[PDB]
Amino acid sequence: SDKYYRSAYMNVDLNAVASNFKVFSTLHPNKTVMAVVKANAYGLGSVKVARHLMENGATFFAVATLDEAIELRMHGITAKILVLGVLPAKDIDKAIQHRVALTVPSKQWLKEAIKNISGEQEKKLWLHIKLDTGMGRLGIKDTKTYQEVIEIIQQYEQLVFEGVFTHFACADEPGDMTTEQYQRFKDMVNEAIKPEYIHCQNSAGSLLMDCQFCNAIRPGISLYGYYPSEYVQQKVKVHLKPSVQLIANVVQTKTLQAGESVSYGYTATDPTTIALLPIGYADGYLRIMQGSFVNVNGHQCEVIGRVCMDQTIVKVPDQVKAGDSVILIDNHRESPQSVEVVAEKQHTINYEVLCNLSRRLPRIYHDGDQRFVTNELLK
Amino acid sequence: SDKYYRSAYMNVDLNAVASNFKVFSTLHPNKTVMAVVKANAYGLGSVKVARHLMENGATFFAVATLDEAIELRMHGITAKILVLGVLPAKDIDKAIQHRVALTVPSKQWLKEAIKNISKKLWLHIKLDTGMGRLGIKDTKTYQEVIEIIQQYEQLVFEGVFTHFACADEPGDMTTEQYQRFKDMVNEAIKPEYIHCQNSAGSLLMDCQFCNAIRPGISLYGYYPSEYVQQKVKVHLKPSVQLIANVVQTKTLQADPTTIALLPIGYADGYLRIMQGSFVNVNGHQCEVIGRVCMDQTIVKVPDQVKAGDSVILIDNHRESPQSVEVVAEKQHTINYEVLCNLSRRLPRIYHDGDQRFVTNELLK
Ligand code: NA
Ligand code: NA
Repeated sequence: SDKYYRSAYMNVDLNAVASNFKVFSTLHPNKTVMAVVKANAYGLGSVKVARHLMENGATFFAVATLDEAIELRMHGITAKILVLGVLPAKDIDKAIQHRVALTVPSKQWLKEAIKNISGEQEKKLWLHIKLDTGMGRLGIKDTKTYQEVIEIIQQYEQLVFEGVFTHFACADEPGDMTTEQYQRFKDMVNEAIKPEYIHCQNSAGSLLMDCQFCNAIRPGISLYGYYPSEYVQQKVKVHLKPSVQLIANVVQTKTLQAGESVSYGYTATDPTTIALLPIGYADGYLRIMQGSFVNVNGHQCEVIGRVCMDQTIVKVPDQVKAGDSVILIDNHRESPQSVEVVAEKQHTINYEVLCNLSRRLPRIYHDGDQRFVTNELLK
Repeated sequence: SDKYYRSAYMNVDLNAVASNFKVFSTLHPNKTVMAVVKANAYGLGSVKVARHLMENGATFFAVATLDEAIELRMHGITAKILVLGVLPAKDIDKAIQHRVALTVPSKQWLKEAIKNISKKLWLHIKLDTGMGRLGIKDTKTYQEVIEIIQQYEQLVFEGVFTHFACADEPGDMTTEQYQRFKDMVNEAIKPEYIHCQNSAGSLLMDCQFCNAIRPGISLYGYYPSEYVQQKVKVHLKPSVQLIANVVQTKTLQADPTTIALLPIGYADGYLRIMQGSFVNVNGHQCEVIGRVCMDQTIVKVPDQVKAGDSVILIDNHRESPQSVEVVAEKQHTINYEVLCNLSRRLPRIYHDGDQRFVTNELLK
C-alpha cells in the first residue's frame, strides 16, 4: 500500500467489481468468464482488480498486450491469461516462458511466430484463433485458411489449439449484424474440430444474448459497472454497480468581491468564493471539462476559468473550505457527475473517460472495511 | 533498460531537450534555469529528463506535487526541487525529510504549516501581482509572512515568485505585473531566488530583476503559442515522436482500398477524436478511418503498405502535418495536453546519441 501526498485520487470499489462479475457468472452459469482487464482494467488497475477477481473465482483474464500479461504474472496472477492483440513475432519465447496464451490473427503471423521459436522455451504455446465474421478488421475470414492454421498447429506438439473467438462490431446497438456474425462464426467453427474455449461475446453481447454455442464470455467495461451504450442500458434490466469515483480535496479558497477577477486561462458580479482543486488535465480531467459541474459537500458547483495542467478552479458557496472533498466523477449512473455525463461533456464514450485517468492519480481500493493504495510515481 | 512487447512507443530525444535547455541558459546567461519537469516532464518521463539535465548544468527543478518531487529523490536526483502546487500542512514534514522547497500561497497556510513541524524548510513565497492566480496580494501581508520566517531558524525564505497570466499573448499586462512584482519585492529583504518567467516570459522578455527562470513546455521543444513562435528568433527542437508499426493489412472492396491496423489506441492517449487525421506511413499521408479503438487504430493506405512498416503518428517537427500542434488542433486543445494524454502503456525510448534506453512502466 503506497503513500500519496496530494489529495486527488480515484476511489475503486472492488466489491462493486466482484458484484458485476457475479452478475455475469449468474447470467452465464455454464460458461467460463474471461475477465477483460486490458488497458490496466480500464484505468482502475489490472493487478489489484485481477487479484481480487481471482479471490472471487475468476480463472481466466484477457489483456491487450503481452506487457499487460507479464505484469499480471510478475505480481502473482496465475490464472490463464489471453493476449487479444498481435504479438511481434520476435517475442514468442516470452509468451511461452510466462504461460501466456496468444491470438492468432492470420496464417502469416503463425508462420512467422514459429520461425522465432528458438528451443529455449519448451512449455506449450497456447493459441486462440481470431476469426473475422463482420466488420472485418483482424482475424481469419475464410474457413479454408482457418483449417490450414489448425492443421499447422497440429504438426507441432508444442502448439495447442486452445480457443477460437470472434468480436462483434455493433452489439451495443440495434441491428442484424451481430446475429449475422454469430451464424458466420458457427459456420466457420463447425467446419473443424472444436477447441476448449469458444468465445464471441463482449459486455453488450453477454448482457443481450445467451449464445449457447460460445462457451466463454469476455465482459469488459460492465465488470467495472458501466453499460457499454444507452441502448443496452435501457434494453436489459440487469443492475451494474459503477466502481469509480474521482475525487479532489480543496486546497485553498479565495473570495472575489464584485469587480474582482481571477485569470486561469472570470469576473464576479456578486460576492463569490472560489475553491482551488489540486487536479488538472495532466491527471486526465481534460480542458474541455470547463463549464461542467462538480459535487462539493453535496452541492453542484461550476468549474470556472480554464482547467490547468495541475489545478482546477470552482465557484463554490462561502462555507466551503480547504479540506472539503469534491466529487468530480461519482459512482452512480443517475448523477450529474456520472461517467456518462462526463463523457458527454468530453464528447466521447465512458471507456475513454476512464482511460484518460493518468498515472499521477493514485488508485485507492475499497473492499468492505479494507483500504489500499497504489501510487505509480512512488512504485 | 526495460523490455517492451508491442510495436508502439515514444521516441524521446534527450539531445533535443539538452539543446533547448542550453538555449534558455544562453538567453539568460547569469540566471538559474529552474527546469519545469512537472507532470512527468510533460509526458517525457521526469526521472530520465531530470537525470539527463543534471548532466548538463541543471541545479534546480520545479514540479507540481510533492509526490513528483519525492519520485525524483528516490531516483538519485540531488538538485534543488520546488513544489509549485499548494501542499496542505499534513504532509509538510515529508517535504522537510526529503529536502523539497515549498510554495507559500498565504499567511494562513504558513501559520498552519508551522504545526506539522515536529532539517531546513525551504520556502518560496508566491505573490498575486494582478491577475488573481492565488497568492499574496499585499506588501503588508508579504512583509508579515517574512517576519514570521525570521522567527524560526528552521524556516528559510529562499525565494519569491509570481506567475504571469498572459505572456503567450500581446499586451501590457505582463509588463504591468512585472512592475507590481518589483514594487513588492523591493519593499523587503530580497531572497536568493527571484523568478517570474515561464517558457513564454523567458522567450519574450529579459526581466533582469528576476534571477531565475522557469521554462517548461519549451524545454521539450514546443512554443507555448503560435504568437510566441511568430515573434521570437530562438529555434526549438521538438523532442517527441509517437510511433507504431502496422500489425496487419486488409484490402476492402466497394473506392476499393487497403487498410492498415495499428496496435495503438485511446488507452495510449491517441484519442477517439483523432479519427479523420493523417499519419505518415513511409512518407505517405494516410487517413485514420473508422472509430479509433481502445487498443487499435485503422488507417487508409496505399496497397504497397505492409505488416511491419513504421507509422509516424506525432512527428518531431513543427511544420509537419503530424506535429504536436496539428494534433492539438484536431483534438481541439493545446499542445500541452496532447503530451500529457500519452499513457503509461507507451514505452518511452530515450535517445542520447545512439545510446538507447527504455522505460516500460508496466514491467517497471
Ligand atoms: Na499441437
Ligand atoms: Na528563518
